[PDB]
Amino acid sequence: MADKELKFLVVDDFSTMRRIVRNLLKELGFNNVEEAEDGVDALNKLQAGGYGFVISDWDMPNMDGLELLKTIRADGAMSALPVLMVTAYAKKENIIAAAQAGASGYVVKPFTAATLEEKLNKIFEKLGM
Ligand SMILES: [Mn+2]
Repeated sequence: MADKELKFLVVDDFSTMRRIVRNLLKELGFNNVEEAEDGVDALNKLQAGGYGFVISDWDMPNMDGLELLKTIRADGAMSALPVLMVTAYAKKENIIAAAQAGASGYVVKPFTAATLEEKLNKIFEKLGM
């Protein structure tokens, strides 16, 4: 995947968390990044079009990560959009629920740039990108 201009949507209800992920993406060479504060805000941005990757926190108010993921997967236009779920604590049940709903990957924060880069690269490879 050589498109460093792949457009990311970073979804988290904590501004600091969104800024962390944006800064790690910047470090890796991904500068085309937008932010959303919950699942509905995210869906509104996604319908504007152009997005290539979603990094979403699991626990958000109003519409959480799992529901956002399900909505994306049920959307004809965005059904195959890569979605990487972020959580503070890995739980078997959550990982399985996310997988059943079509998550592309799942990562525990806090994470480093190297860790994020590995998650991304493994998803690109899994998806044939
Ligand atoms: Mn949260």
